[PDB]
Amino acid sequence: MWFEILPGLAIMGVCLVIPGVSTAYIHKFTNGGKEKRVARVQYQWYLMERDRRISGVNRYYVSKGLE
Amino acid sequence: MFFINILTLLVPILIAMAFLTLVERKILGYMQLRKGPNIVGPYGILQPFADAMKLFMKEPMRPLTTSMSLFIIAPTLSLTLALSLWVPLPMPHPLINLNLGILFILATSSLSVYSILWSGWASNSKYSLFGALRAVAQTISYEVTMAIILLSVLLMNGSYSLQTLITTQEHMWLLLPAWPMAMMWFISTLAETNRAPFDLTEGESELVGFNVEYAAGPFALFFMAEYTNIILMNALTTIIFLGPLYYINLPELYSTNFMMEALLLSSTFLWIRASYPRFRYDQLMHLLWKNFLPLTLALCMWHISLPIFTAGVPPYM
Amino acid sequence: MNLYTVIFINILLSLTLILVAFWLPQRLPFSMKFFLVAITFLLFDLEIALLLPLPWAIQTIKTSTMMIMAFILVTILSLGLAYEWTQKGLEW
Amino acid sequence: RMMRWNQERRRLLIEDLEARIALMPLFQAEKDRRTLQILRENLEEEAIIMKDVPNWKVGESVFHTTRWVPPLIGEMYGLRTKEEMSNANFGFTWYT
Amino acid sequence: SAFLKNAWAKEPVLVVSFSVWGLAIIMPMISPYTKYASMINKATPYNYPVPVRDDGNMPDVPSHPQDPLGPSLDWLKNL
Amino acid sequence: IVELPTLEELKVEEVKVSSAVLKAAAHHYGAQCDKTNKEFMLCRWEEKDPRRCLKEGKLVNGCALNFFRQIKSHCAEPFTEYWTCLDYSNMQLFRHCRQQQAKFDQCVLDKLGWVRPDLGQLSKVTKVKTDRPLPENPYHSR
Repeated sequence: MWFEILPGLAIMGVCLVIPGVSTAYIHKFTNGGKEKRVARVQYQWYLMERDRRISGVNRYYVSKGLE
Repeated sequence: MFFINILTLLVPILIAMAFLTLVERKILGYMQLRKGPNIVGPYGILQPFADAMKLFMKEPMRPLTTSMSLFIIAPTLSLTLALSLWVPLPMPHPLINLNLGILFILATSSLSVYSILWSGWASNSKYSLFGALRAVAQTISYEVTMAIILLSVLLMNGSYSLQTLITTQEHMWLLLPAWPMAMMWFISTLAETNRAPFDLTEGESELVGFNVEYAAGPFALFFMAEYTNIILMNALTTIIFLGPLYYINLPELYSTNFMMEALLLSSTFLWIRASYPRFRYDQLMHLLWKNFLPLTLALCMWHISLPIFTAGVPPYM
Repeated sequence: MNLYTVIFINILLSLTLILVAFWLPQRLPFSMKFFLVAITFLLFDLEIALLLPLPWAIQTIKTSTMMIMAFILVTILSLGLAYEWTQKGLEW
Repeated sequence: RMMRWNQERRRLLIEDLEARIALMPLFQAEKDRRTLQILRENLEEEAIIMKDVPNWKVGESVFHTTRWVPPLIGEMYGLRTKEEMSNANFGFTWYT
Repeated sequence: SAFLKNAWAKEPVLVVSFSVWGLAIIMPMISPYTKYASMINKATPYNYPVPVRDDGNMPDVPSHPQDPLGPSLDWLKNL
Repeated sequence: IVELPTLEELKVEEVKVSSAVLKAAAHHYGAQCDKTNKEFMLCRWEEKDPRRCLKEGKLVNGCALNFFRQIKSHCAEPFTEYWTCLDYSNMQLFRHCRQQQAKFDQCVLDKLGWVRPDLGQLSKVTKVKTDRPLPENPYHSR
């Protein structure tokens, strides 16, 4: 019966969600719980870099009004 | 961590490649009143790993008349480009997001036509050269409409970055609009992966050309490449035209639906293969240059006009 | 760099396979049609290029000129196709 | 729907471009302030190394005009941290 | 006309193909929104708007962004 | 020589807050502090030499600093919630956070009275008159 084709599809599927969940949590871990900034245009890289200089060395650390 | 991510994208995809083969050998089976492979392993799950090991062990044969590089470069290039094109894909977050992402996918696909050309010249037997020349032609032709169909899309997306479409398709799939091209993207995706309705690249009844002189490890690498592509192109359909629901709070329902739509459209080309006879070489090009290219070029203009007079010019960025 | 890292793993994975694959085991076909296609292909491929900047050009303040230009390009090439059809070309 | 969605998006495109428009003046004051510092800091080191140099003023515009001239990224960091240099040159392309 | 008919039923792609070619060559000419594209895109502010000195001889320029003077995009709003 | 200004001459306080924070309040900073901002900018453009317009620049940071101190005094909690949600997004897009935005914007219209500038009305060119003489011979043309 067709249901036997499912085992194979399942294994494919599980192996196609891993990548999307993986890439989207190894980003939120490396960037400090905040989505990796996407610097499409320089302004953004500038702002990002500015952030680095503002604190520690990493941009993800984010200083606030209390600074 | 980046490597971890590199591994998370390539290893799973490769495993998915393997099981697609199994799934192709069971869905085609049940459609043809047969169980398909279930005896090796449980329900045939170990079947893809089994022939992989048989293929690598069997002696790779270097024909007396064969280049030894345009022969080994060709499968390496085929696997390298196909696995590479999974690098910049929104799921929803891309591993390496590139501002000109779709141009990367179009360019990387284009390079695979060489592998066919190089393998055909390398074999130095008539069946291989005739097959390669027709093949390169098919692939290249189905690139000209393939590219124009994307340019129509982009102009309604605003950018070349595949990441933008997740924000373009937050209210409706790009199938509703632009369905006429989806179909034409789907048929072109069927040609570029040399799948059935368009499998003349390597017709079996016709020239049993691409892998004629390729056995064991070289056979496998292209082989792997084709199937990974089979997925990738289907996945590009599932981002560009069928936009999976995106919620910024939970990113995986995007990937969960990406999983569901990709599998169904991957299932569709499996279903297409069993259902249709293969087109003639000229019948194939007759479709693209006569039936599709005039439709695509005109609908291309409609997609430069729809934005302007409907005051809908898309926001860059 | 991030891309370079990914790509070299990509080549490495493929070279690894072929290497194991080779290590674990231990004249005149010509039709102008084919050449003609290749040519047409680039004439179309070049046009694809002149059409690729259209996403950035959409945002151009002119707009009228943009479309007037783009429509002329698509129409003149399509006529090229038209004559290709009319002539034996595209009739293999 | 596409017409309405992109019109909404375009309004948003306007709402955030203006947000930087407002933030730019501060950045301009900051950039310049920091830029000059890099030039000057390089002057200190410049003098330190050019003093021994025979009859070589510490620094002189290769261009005789007295107009203010932006320094090349190469001038600003060439003698600074090589890593800093690299970041400026190929940093954005490699992004993050 | 008659061929047109058969053409609609035989070789029914070109017909559609041309039809679109034209409809895209017409809608822009006749539409209540075509004008907006050159405006909506014109308005989008990408490059900083540099302020002019106040000779004090200009009543048109708004002295402050929020002033009741100057350009407005309420046309963009409620579009 | 180069007459590059000295460090002590260019050592002034700055906001030094995460890009997001500036962004979150940007719309109101473009509002409460453009009088001086513009001036610095007009100085900057017409007198191509930044070195010449440095002073105006110190005024810029300062005006903003208090802008922040006032925010710190009132509706600070709101602002804190708005920036944190705004920062999480990768492009720090404004529309993901509108509920948090409404609070702070509403509050500053109760406590500080300041107003969020309507779509536009910040892009429009401004007229600011400055004592600094319209630099003649900018470009130091010969």
